[PDB]
Amino acid sequence: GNLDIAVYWGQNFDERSLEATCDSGNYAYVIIGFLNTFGGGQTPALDISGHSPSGLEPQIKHCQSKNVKVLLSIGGPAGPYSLDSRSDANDLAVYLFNNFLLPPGHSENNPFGNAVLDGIDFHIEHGGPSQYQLLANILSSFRLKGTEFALTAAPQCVYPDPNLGTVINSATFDAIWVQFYNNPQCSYSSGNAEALMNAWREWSMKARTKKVFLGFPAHPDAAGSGYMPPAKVKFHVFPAAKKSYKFGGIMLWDSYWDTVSQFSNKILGDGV
Repeated sequence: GNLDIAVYWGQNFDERSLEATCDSGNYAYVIIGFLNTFGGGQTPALDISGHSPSGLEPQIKHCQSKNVKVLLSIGGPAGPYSLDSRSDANDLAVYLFNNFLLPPGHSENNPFGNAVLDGIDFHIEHGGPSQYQLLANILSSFRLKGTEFALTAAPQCVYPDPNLGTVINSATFDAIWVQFYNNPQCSYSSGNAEALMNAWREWSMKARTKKVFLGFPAHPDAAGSGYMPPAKVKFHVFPAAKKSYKFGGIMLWDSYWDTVSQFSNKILGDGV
């Protein structure tokens, strides 16, 4: 009926703006990616495909005024990020908290100005579990201190996830969006959704989170494999998945490609 869609934004310089993405009306969550440099003596850096970080301040406020939640994603598909020591975890938890999850005051100084984000998304694609449990414990502590925000995760579709499975088992994530793409063991391929349905059954039964979202590519070009057309998604997936207490909705990789394909418009029946 009413379907929640989460979308990644920030992956191309020429993409539809953050504010226009929120104005579409298609999305419950917009995830800005990525804080992709941290750890191992590096200072943190954003790679958001050349968008001005300060120029996002008023766009995030606008999104929030339309009841879209805006999250920052850490890690990403690529980047020199690692979290091997306990000191890295602490340092990163503190940086994220001051600079993104709390209002200013002052000397910080916030990459997105005075915006305060609605949560942090763990999109950890390499480095094993490392100290990511400790990072989640600390952030989760801050959540219990009155500063309210979401913690989400984007594991790959093989259960348990090699990077995050350990952290997911702690039940700390409010939601997770499993990437049902780029891996033929657990995503749609060759007119065959059996591998997908099986992975989905496993994730919806075992993952310790209240909401599980299905992550699909928005266009055949958006991923190496796993593209599944909207009509097939509605027909094949929805009836079974809506039978799960944990069914959260779908996640789309990504806003740039969804602008081209109109995948979310087809899934929703032309929603504005």
